[PDB]
Amino acid sequence: IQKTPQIQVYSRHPPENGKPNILNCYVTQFHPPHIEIQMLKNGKKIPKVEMSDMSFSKDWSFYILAHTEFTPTETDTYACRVKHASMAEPKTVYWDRDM
Amino acid sequence: DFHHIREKGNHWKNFL
Amino acid sequence: KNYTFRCLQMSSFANRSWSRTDSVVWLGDLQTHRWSNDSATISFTKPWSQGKLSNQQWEKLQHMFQVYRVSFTRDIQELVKMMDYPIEIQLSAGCEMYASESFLHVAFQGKYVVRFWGTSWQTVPGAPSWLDLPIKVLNADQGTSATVQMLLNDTCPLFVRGLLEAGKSDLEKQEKPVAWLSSVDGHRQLVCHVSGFYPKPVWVMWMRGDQEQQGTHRGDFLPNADETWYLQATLDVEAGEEAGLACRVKHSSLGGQDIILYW
Ligand SMILES: *[C@@H]1O[C@H](CO[C@@H]2O[C@@H](C)[C@@H](O)[C@@H](O)[C@@H]2O)[C@@H](O[C@@H]2O[C@H](CO)[C@@H](O[C@@H]3O[C@H](CO[C@H]4O[C@H](CO)[C@@H](O)[C@H](O)[C@@H]4O)[C@@H](O)[C@H](O[C@H]4O[C@H](CO)[C@@H](O)[C@H](O)[C@@H]4O)[C@@H]3O)[C@H](O)[C@H]2NC(C)=O)[C@H](O)[C@H]1NC(C)=O
Ligand SMILES: *[C@@H]1O[C@H](CO)[C@@H](O[C@@H]2O[C@H](CO)[C@@H](O)[C@H](O)[C@H]2NC(C)=O)[C@H](O)[C@H]1NC(C)=O
Ligand SMILES: *C(=O)CCCCCCCCCCCCCCC
Ligand SMILES: *[C@@H]1O[C@H](CO)[C@@H](O)[C@H](O)[C@H]1NC(C)=O
Ligand SMILES: CCCCCCCC(=O)O
Ligand code: NA
Repeated sequence: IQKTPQIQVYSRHPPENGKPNILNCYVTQFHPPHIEIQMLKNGKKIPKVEMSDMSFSKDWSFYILAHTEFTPTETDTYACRVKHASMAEPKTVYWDRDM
Repeated sequence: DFHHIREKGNHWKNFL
Repeated sequence: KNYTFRCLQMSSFANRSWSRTDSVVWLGDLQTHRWSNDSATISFTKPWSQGKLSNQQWEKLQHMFQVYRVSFTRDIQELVKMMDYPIEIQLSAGCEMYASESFLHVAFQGKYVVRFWGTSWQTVPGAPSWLDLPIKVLNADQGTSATVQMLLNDTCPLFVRGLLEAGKSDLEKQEKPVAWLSSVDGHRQLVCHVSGFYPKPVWVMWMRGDQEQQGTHRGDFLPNADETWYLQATLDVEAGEEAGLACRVKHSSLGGQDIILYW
């Protein structure tokens, strides 16, 4: 059966404006394993995104970690966007430093 | 049949 | 501690003349190997990924798995043809270390359907009945049966013992959590973020003095890309009630000195 990806977006270090950091997009609970993951800056694809190897959990569902270098500011928005056969529409989760 | 795997296991039985 | 060693194979078949098989190997929560479909050789993701095995022993195990991979692919596409696409198959094989127990589980289309147990392959109750024929055929092959028995009973725990010796530094590493506080009529969600800790076990609680706040809602453990962990814990609070709250973090790396941040 198809399983819909869950998406969590979080920073590696405490966010400080103007300071280099790393942004993580952890995508879980999906099947089949074919998936597209994009990380976005002000809606535009971030080119150099690094992906972990695809893996799966005890319950057989797949997971993967995307991450990229980023420097947060007051005004830039960051997001993680996922396309998968389980969803008619791509799913986007925005980074929120407050959350 | 699972023909090839059976041929694999028969060839790499001797190594293990 | 009791480590779980798991070799995870992920095979996708889209049609005749398109499939890939990718594998990863984990010792606990540290990746030790990757084996990409387009790579002929198994790739080490640690200095110590060979464990205590010799270059010769390892080289032949690699070659054995190379033949398995090709063999597996051909047999599934045959099995499908002899009887629809797309097909997803997953295998989880390894051993849990106390003594130790071994396992080899297979899932078809995301669902557990087959295990190797004792001396034979067995369908699980509720698996599709069409599996009974090919599993009976597979069980007729004593070569593979004996080879799987050796891999599970002997080779797995033996290999894992060597990995634990050779990887001690990394397996027993301590990395410190760094924590920070943030927040999203009147009600507020306070968020205590904890990142960069290893190993995984950690304690995070919102506190009012020495009183644990039972509204503390711990999230899931999320991986960082540098073999450390991230966790956050939230607390919903009414306006004004925020005053006097703290997030306390306990972790093995901190030498008994808990992190306490004050909102
Ligand atoms: C590897 O270890 C195997 C056991 O370990 C488990 O499986 C492995 C793969 C790991 O995953 C590990 O984590 C697991 O714990 C071991 O398998 C054992 O093999 C023996 C010998 O073939 C089997 O013995 C025979 O049992 C049957 C009855 O089985 C039923 O009852 C038992 C309990 O009573 C249950 O546990 C079973 O699930 C079944 O419900 C007997 O009828 C049979 O007796 C006949 O044959 C013997 C000769 O073997 C004659 O002396 C008698 O006269 C009879 O004619 C056996 O006693 C054993 O069932 C099997 N274990 C399991 C759990 O199935 C395997 O041999 C090891 N291989 C190597 C190469 O080391
Ligand atoms: C996954 O790996 C298999 C095995 O290497 C690939 O199959 C080979 O593909 C080449 C490239 O054209 C063919 O010329 C060979 O005949 C194939 N080899 C075997 C043993 O079948 C397969 O194409 C790879 N899959 C993907 C999606 O890249
Ligand atoms: C032919 O016998 C191949 C059968 C495929 C399943 C075998 C999986 C056994 C894994 C046990 C762990 C052994 C250590 C391997 C190091 C990567
Ligand atoms: C087989 O699957 C691959 C991967 O999706 C696809 O590119 C190719 O067009 C398919 N071919 C046929 C004949 O179905
Ligand atoms: C869909 C069930 C597949 C079971 C295949 C067992 C692996 C092997 O042949 O060694
Ligand atoms: Na592979």
